[PDB]
Amino acid sequence: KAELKGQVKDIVEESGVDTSKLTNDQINELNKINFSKEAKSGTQLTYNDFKKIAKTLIEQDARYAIPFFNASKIKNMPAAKTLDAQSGKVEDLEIWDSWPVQDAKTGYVSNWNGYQLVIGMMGVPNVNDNHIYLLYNKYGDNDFNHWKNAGPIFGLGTPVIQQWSGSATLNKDGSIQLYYTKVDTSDNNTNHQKLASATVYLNLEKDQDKISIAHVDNDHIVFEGDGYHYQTYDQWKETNKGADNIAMRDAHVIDDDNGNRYLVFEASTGTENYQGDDQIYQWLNYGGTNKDNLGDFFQILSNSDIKDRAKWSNAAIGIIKLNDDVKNPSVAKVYSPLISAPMVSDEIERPDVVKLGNKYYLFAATRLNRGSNDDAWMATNKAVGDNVAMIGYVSDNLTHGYVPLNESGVVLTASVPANWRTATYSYYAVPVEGRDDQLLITSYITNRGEVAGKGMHATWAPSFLLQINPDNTTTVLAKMTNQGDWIWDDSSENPDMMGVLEKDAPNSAALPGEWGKPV
Ligand SMILES: OC[C@H]1O[C@@](CO)(OC[C@@]2(O[C@H]3O[C@H](CO)[C@@H](O)[C@H](O)[C@H]3O)O[C@H](CO)[C@@H](O)[C@@H]2O)[C@@H](O)[C@@H]1O
Ligand SMILES: [Ca+2]
Repeated sequence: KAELKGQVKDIVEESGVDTSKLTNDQINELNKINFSKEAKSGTQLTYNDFKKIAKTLIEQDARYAIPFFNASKIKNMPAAKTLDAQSGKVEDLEIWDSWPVQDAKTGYVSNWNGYQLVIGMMGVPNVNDNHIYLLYNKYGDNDFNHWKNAGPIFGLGTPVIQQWSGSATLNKDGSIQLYYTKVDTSDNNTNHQKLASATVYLNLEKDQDKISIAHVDNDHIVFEGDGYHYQTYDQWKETNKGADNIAMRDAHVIDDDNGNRYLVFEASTGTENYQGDDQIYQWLNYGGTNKDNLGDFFQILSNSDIKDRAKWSNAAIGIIKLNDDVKNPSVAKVYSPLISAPMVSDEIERPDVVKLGNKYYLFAATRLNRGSNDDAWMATNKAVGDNVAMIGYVSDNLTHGYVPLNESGVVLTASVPANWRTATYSYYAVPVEGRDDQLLITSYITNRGEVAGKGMHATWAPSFLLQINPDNTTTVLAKMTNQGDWIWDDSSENPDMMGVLEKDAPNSAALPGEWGKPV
């Protein structure tokens, strides 16, 4: 005959719940709730925020929905017909997560000898073939056909050592300082990820408008996690049943006004605020009204899969400061996470920080199906046929204090099914010279692995403008570019790339055979 003890008594009464209708089991569970107010791991994507993001996605609100693309205009990247790192032969690769070489303070796409430079993950569809390649075009050239491939940064290789996403900026001497994810799969095929850096020197043959990779120097591991702020591989190994995600990837370089250099990356929380059964009882993870939190608590407890996911979810967007050894960096300081999602999601990807005026904007991509709340993300699949989103936050300070945009953190939401040609992911905001209140959203279009059909390859999406509002909101704009345009200027807009959600329109968001096809 247990009795409610402490703050939870007040919670139950506030919620209009009849205390005598509670079982002993329910009372015992309620008595385990910890009402501590102390935030342990930065700004949180709470259970309520997640529910709101999913709900907003289902609403397909023009403010946040990814614009429809003209499906008939989407092509595989010509520069993706290229030597493959794992075969040494010319093959038709697909291309996904990509990033421009950009100025570290402003994020502006860098002009290197009249060229723009982009590094991206490419490989053969349905092969474990994860390596990074250098692509280049004349600076400001909007023609997707003009991009060329300088080849894989690290030359030929195998799945034992992979390269996943990062960022890149120029050194004073004209070399590229590349930040990337080195992945070692030698321990029972696990994706053992580490933040790495290398210096890339280029050869330019002016008359052939041809760039090649000349030297790759100083390749080394920068950060693997500290164990307190961020989970280490050894920590992950200790407890993994198969249900725990590994993350130490997607490093985004940014410099502050004083020239200090930071990497903002995807990880998981360490012992500062670790995953586990205890997370279900931390009231601060819920983030709704007390009454809604109470409903959520019982929902998690009553659903075995949700409960399991809640125990393992601890995605974080971390930050470290580097020392001043630009070409051979070491870690100078490890900070608490900027954002974390204990209890809520075990995957938040591709973080991107842009300084606009005197404020820092942090965006990240996520697939809501990696969230703990199955009921919420399953509903997004039912409504739209996909569950992708971009989330966003703003701070007056680079290393802490982030506030969610559009209340919940929602910024972009999926608008077409995941297996359509015009599905997108890996949103990456790029600042726009001469427009300090807008960002150009780049992404890849078509999901990997021929899910949209044989020959339909992941390729660079048409880019679109996002309006940033000083009142901590954002608005998708009806302004779109050619595929693979990283630089918004006065020749960038191409309204022909815009689509409509109509079966038989020439600019349909669906290719023939997709409208009404199973997801
Ligand atoms: O390719 C690595 C690169 O992709 C990112 C997201 O852009 O991680 C994505 C991720 O999932 C992709 O691949 C899985 C197949 O297992 C698929 O289910 C999903 O639809 C894809 O987005 O890639 C790794 C390995 O597959 C997963 O850990 C991760 O979920 C980015 O963070 C990373 O640099
Ligand atoms: Ca986890």
